[PDB]
Parts: sequence; structure tokens; C-alpha cells
Amino acid sequence: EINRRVQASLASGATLEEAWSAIPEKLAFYDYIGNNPAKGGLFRTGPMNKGDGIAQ
Amino acid sequence: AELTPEVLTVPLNSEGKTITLTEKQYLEGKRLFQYACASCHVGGITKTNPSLDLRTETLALATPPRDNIEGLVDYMKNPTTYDGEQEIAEVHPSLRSADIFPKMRNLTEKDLVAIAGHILVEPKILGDKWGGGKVYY
Amino acid sequence: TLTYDDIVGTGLANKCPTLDDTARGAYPIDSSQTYRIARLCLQPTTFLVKEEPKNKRQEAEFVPTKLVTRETTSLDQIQGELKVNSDGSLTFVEEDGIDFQPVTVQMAGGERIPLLFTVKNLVASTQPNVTSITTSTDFKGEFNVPSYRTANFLDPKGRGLASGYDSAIALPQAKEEELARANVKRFSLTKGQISLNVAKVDGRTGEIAGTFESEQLSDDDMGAHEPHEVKIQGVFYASIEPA
Amino acid sequence: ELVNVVDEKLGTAYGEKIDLNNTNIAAFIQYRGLYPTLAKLIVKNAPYESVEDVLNIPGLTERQKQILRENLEHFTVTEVETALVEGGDRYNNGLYK
Amino acid sequence: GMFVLPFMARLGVTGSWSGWSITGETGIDPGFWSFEGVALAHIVLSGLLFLAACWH
Ligand code: CLA
Ligand code: HEM
Ligand SMILES: CC1=C(/C=C/C(C)=C/C=C/C(C)=C/C=C/C=C(C)/C=C/C=C(C)/C=C/C2=C(C)CCCC2(C)C)C(C)(C)CCC1
Ligand SMILES: CCCCCCCS[C@@H]1O[C@H](CO)[C@@H](O)[C@H](O)[C@H]1O
Ligand SMILES: CCCCCCCS[C@@H]1O[C@H](CO)[C@@H](O)[C@H](O)[C@H]1O
Ligand SMILES: CCCCCCCS[C@@H]1O[C@H](CO)[C@@H](O)[C@H](O)[C@H]1O
Ligand SMILES: CCCCCCCS[C@@H]1O[C@H](CO)[C@@H](O)[C@H](O)[C@H]1O
Ligand SMILES: [Ca+2]
Ligand SMILES: [Cl-]
Repeated sequence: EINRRVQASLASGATLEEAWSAIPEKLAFYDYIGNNPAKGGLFRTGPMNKGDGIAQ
Repeated sequence: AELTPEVLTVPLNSEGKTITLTEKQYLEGKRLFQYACASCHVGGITKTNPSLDLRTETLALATPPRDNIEGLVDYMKNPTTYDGEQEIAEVHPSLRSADIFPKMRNLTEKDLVAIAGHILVEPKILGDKWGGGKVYY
Repeated sequence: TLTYDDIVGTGLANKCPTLDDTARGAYPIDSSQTYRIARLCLQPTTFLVKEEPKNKRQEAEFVPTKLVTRETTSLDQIQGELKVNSDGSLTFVEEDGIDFQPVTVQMAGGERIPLLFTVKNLVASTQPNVTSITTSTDFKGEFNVPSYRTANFLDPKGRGLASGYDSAIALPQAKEEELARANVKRFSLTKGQISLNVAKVDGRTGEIAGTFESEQLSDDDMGAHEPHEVKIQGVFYASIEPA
Repeated sequence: ELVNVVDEKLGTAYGEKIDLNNTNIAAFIQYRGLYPTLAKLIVKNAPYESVEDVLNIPGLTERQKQILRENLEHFTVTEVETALVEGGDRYNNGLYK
Repeated sequence: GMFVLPFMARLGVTGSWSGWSITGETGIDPGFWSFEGVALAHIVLSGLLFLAACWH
């Protein structure tokens, strides 16, 4: 989906920086393996923030 | 895929002449190579010196060239170091040293040719597996 | 004339040859003749480690340690050139030999100190005007101390210098900075110093023996921590020969 | 500041050619006629201030000099890296197949 | 925060099997009656008193 949006942006005449800056942080954050539920541990307890941290 | 006459066609000499081995020749080659050579050269490597392998490119950069039938037959008669500088029959199986490497004793010219042919054909079949070692198993 | 079967398992193999108490002679040096040390042997008898005080302004001492890697400590079969210099001094230039041993000694309280006990690339000279090697001759010099582990060595998490991971893979999203010193392996190369005090001389056979003291750094675990200072004391044997 | 010296050296000519001053001897198998005779001489008489200095190894036959000249283009020299030359690693660097 | 260590030292147990002493010496041989030896002794004594308790 991200690539689709970026390509739509470029085709509309945006610059690379512009096209990628138009991508919502929320969307990008979904495209990150630290939010994949199949990356955990049985005794790795608590919130995801306790692992890779609080995303800023 | 098949073991075709084309697969079985290998360089005879450095001058661009080829020779086309029969399937019986190929089988004889595998048998003889296992018989007299595989203990060290299984899969196209060299257990007692892994720096040197039996890949065609390697043989081609050897001195004299060993990427053809004549070169390999000669090597099995009078093996040299990679640069051709030293004769090493005293520590490497050859007809010249069949007295100290007794499995070389019943090997005929025909046999040396079959072994040579095996060494040249096998990488045409196995590609990087040949001389690749465990990475490619 | 002992055989390998006389010696095996006794511990004698880690001992340097001795000279009789009669060996108090002089070995003449022909300044026109070239010479070689055919065999240099160094047998360590004590390993001292300099304690590391807390105020950093105290007089730090070398304390005894307990050897835990058994009779595996001696340097031997060392050979090299013995130059006769212009001023009459002699200079031994080490060429080759079994000239290193990893050694682990233990301090009081249990801290273990590994080191590469060595005289690699030893260059050592006497005083000027040595017309004969005598019980007054001494050699003083320097040697190299390379990393205790060489470049391929992998730590327990598989990190190394010339091979291995370059990061802490078990902590995929940890911050790198705090782990830099453990992640980036470094190869130390420092200098050591040694004195040989000749105590015995067979001027007939060209054999000499005596005591030595060497000083050098210990293992730094490929840059993960600071090395300790080590002082090694023992006996040595050398056979001098016209080359 | 902390640097892996081998990775760093890979960004120099050492990562492009046979470093007469550092590279493990098996590398001389890459090119016709260098291994083992010339390779042993070259490693033995290292280090060299420039590549063509390899020609000054005492005892070299004319053929040997010709082969060396033919292969200078595949050679380089960089500063001796302790980590690559200690432990007799130039003769055996722990790599086989 | 050492509580029994000073009582051992008071009556003459000052060394460890590991080679140190509380007076800061090195390479001392405390014999069996190191701090560890004293501890071991007490543990064993405890065991034996437990068995005797059962019997009585
Ligand atoms: C439906 C059950 C359920 C689920 C899916 C969750 C899910 C969650 N809880 Mg919640 N919670 C629950 C019930 C549940 N909870 C209950 C009942 C309580 C009251 C105790 C709590 C109190 C609670 C607190 C205080 C916290 C959470 C937190 C969390 C989050 C972290 C989970 C974690 O680290 O577990 C780890 C899971 C394990 C380590 C697995 C344990 C496996 C057991 C020990 C095995 C037992 C073996 C057994 C003895 C064998 C017997 C053999 C015999 C038959 C022979 C996660 C979203 C944390 C959080 O992030 O909050 C914001 C947090 O702090 N929960
Ligand atoms: C069996 C008869 C046999 C053959 C055939 C054979 C071939 C062979 C070749 C062609 C080379 C050169 C490789 C190159 O790239 O140039 C070569 C080299 C070595 N071999 Fe061999 N070899 C045969 C038998 C054996 C056996 C049984 C052993 C093990 C004892 C062995 C080992 C070696 C070694 C070592 C080398 C390298 C020699 C050097 O260049 O210094 N071979 N072989
Ligand atoms: C002299 C000395 C000393 C001291 C000592 C002591 C102090 C001792 C003690 C001792 C003791 C203290 C002992 C004890 C013993 C005990 C016992 C011997 C017991 C037994 C028991 C029993 C037998 C029981 C049984 C049972 C059970 C268990 C269960 C139930 C049932 C019945 C009852 C059967 C010292 C060291 C200083 C040193 C010097 C010398
Ligand atoms: C054969 C070289 C001319 C004589 C040199 C000294 C003999 S050396 C000779 O080398 C042969 C391999 O060439 C071996 O078959 C034989 O066992 C070995 O003793
Ligand atoms: C009852 C006996 C229990 C076993 C005693 C443990 C070993 S003794 C132990 O050794 C450590 C390492 O040398 C020291 O650091 C420590 O001071 C010492 O008490
Ligand atoms: C149940 C464990 C028994 C172990 C005994 C070890 C004794 S060790 C022995 O003991 C003497 C008395 O302390 C010392 O004087 C002596 O120096 C020491 O070597
Ligand atoms: C129940 C088995 C426990 C046995 C432990 C015996 C320790 S015995 C103890 O050991 C010290 C060295 O560590 C010596 O300095 C000392 O002389 C000796 O008594
Ligand atoms: Ca003296
Ligand atoms: Cl290769």
C-alpha cells in the first residue's frame, strides 16, 4: 500500500522526498516487524514497548 | 534432462579439439575416480589441500593447462604443483609412482582417459557443487 | 641420555636444561666469527600480577598468583642470530621457536588472568666489550606482545574481528552505543621487556644458564577490557654456537 | 573511537586486489603461475613499499620476473595490518572450503 | 553489612580458601578453618543435630 501511494504521488509530479513525506507515520509503523504478533516469546512478558521501546 | 552426447563432449587438448565420450566411458570414469581418487577428491575438492580443487576454471589456470584430456592424463602420469614448478609424484598418486601408490598399478591409458573425462564432465552436470565443498551439499 | 619414554608424563618436558655448579667459566667471543643461539629455553617459575588500587595514587604492588593451566608454560627451541656489535656488545635476534604460551594464573579471590607469555621478535643485547660470555654477562631487550586471541576468535555470542557477527544479535533493537566496546573487536599489539642474568657458563660447550625477569601486558579480550601488568620470573638455558 | 580494522581494510585496495603485504597466500591461486613458488617467495619477503618492489626478491629467475610483471596489475600494497598477519595467518587463515 | 564475618575474625578465622585474608594479605593458607571451612562445619553440625533430634 505504501509503495502504491508513493508511486501515485510521483506520477502526480511530486519529488521523492515529497512522495515519501506524504506517507502517514501510522501506515509506516504498520510496515514494521516489531508490530508483527509472531515475533514474541512465551516468557518475554509485558507490553511491546518493553521490547523495542516506545516508538517516537 | 539427460546425459547427452553434448554434455559428454569435452576438450581433448589446448588447441580446441574435442572428444565425445560414451556413456560407458562416463560410468568407467566415475568408477575409476571413486576407486583411485575420491578418498581425497570426493565432490571435486581436495581434502589434504582444500586450496586446490578440480573445477574446470581452476584446471584451466593451472600450469601446464589441466582443463583438457591431455593435461589430465599427463597429470596422472607426472603430477606437478599448480605452477608446474615441482614434480610431486612422490606424494601424489601417478603411474610414475605406482610403486608407492599401488592402486595406480592396474590403471591403463584407457582408464586415465576415463578418469580425465569424469573430472571434465562432472562439473557440467553438478555445476558449483563440483569443487564447492559442504556449502553446496 | 633420557628418551621420550623416560620423560613423558614426568613434567621434565616443561623444564629447561640445567648446568652443573662447576659451570663458572668463560666462553670466548671471536669478533671475526658469526654466532647463533641454537636453543634458547625459558622456564617460568613465578607469575606476578600488579594489583590495581582504587585511589589511583597508591603504590601498586605485584602479587603472587596460582597457575591453573598446568605445566604448559615454558618457551623453548628458540633460535636466532647472535650479532657481535661494533662496541663489542652482543645482540640476540630471535628468529623462530616455540616462543609463546597462553598461561592462565589466578589471583587471590579467584580473578583469572590469561596472558600470552612470550618473547616473540626478541631483540636483546649485552653490555659493551664482551670478549667472553661470563657469569657477569647479562642480556636486556624488548619483544612484541600480540593479541592473546588472534583475529578469527569468536566470543560466546559469535562476535569476532576477522569473522563473526558485528552486533549483539540476541538484542535486536537494543541501542548500539553501549555495546560498541563489546561489538567491535580490536587487536592489541604492545611491547614487553626482559632481562637475562647469566649464572652459569660452560665455556667449552658454549652453554649458558641463568635467571630471567620479563614484564608485559596480559590478555585484554580483544579490547573488551583493560589488560593487567605481569611480571614473569624464571630460569633460562641457552646454547651458543659458531654460525 | 572503535573500528573493525578488517572491515575498514576491505574499503581499500586490499578489497580489490592481492595485497602483497597482507593477503593470505591462497589468493595467489587466482592467477596463472603464482602458486606456490612465487607466492611463498612474495609472502616471505613482505612487506613491500610498492608493488614493483616484488621484482627485487633475490634469486628470481627471468621467467619468474616475467610472470610477476604480467601480474603486477592484479597486485596492490597497503600498510601491514597486524590483525591479518599475526598467528601465521598469511599461511593459514582458518578458511578451507 | 557483614554480621557474622567479624565474629569469625574476632576469634582468629581471617582467611579464605580462595587465598585472601581480611587484613588484606595475599597467598595465605588458612588451612581448613577458613571462613568457608567454618561455614561447612556449621552446616554439617546442623545436619547431625537434626538426625539426633529425630532419634530422640
Ligand atoms: C485470557 C487471559 C489473558 C491474556 C491473553 C492477557 C494478556 C495480557 N496481559 Mg493480562 N491478566 C490476566 C489475563 C490475561 N491477560 C489475568 C487473569 C490477570 C490477573 C493476574 C492479568 C493481570 C495482568 C497484569 C498485572 C499485566 C497483564 C499484562 C498483559 C499483557 C502481557 C501478557 C504477558 O506478559 O503474559 C505472560 C504470560 C506468561 C508468562 C505465560 C504463563 C504460563 C503459565 C505460568 C504456565 C503454567 C504451567 C502450569 C503450572 C503447569 C501445570 C502442569 C500440571 C497440569 C501437571 C497481555 C496483553 C501486562 C501488561 O502489559 O499490562 C498493561 C501486565 O502488567 N495482565
Ligand atoms: C586419482 C587418480 C587422482 C586424480 C585423477 C587426481 C587429480 C588431481 C589433479 C588434476 C590435481 C590438480 C588440481 C588443480 O586444480 O590443478 C590434483 C591435486 C592434488 N591432489 Fe589429486 N588426484 C588423484 C588422487 C589423489 C589422492 C588419492 C589424494 C590424497 C592423498 C590427492 C591429493 C591431491 C593434492 C594434495 C593435490 C594438490 C597438490 C599440489 O599442487 O601441491 N589426489 N589431483
Ligand atoms: C571433637 C572435636 C570437634 C567437635 C566435634 C563435635 C561438636 C561433634 C558433634 C557430633 C554430633 C552432633 C554427632 C551426632 C550424631 C547423631 C547421630 C549418629 C544420629 C543418628 C540418628 C538416627 C540413627 C536416627 C534414625 C532415625 C531417623 C533418621 C528417622 C526416624 C527413625 C530413626 C529414629 C530410626 C571439632 C570439630 C571442634 C574438632 C576437634 C575435635
Ligand atoms: C624417479 C626420479 C628419479 C630418481 C630420483 C630418486 C628416486 S625417488 C623415487 O621417486 C619416485 C616417484 O618419481 C617413487 O616412485 C619412488 O618410490 C621414490 O623412491
Ligand atoms: C562449604 C563450601 C562451599 C564452597 C566454597 C566456595 C569456594 S570459596 C570462594 O571462592 C571464590 C573464588 O575463588 C572467592 O571469590 C570467595 O571469596 C570464596 O569464599
Ligand atoms: C571434610 C573436609 C576435610 C578437608 C580437610 C583438609 C585439611 S587441609 C590441612 O589442614 C591442616 C589443619 O587445618 C592445616 O594445618 C594444613 O596446612 C592443611 O593443608
Ligand atoms: C564437602 C567437601 C568440601 C571439601 C573442601 C576442602 C577444602 S580444603 C582446603 O582447601 C584450600 C584450597 O582451596 C587449602 O588452602 C587448604 O589448605 C585446605 O584445607
Ligand atoms: Ca650473573
Ligand atoms: Cl575458490
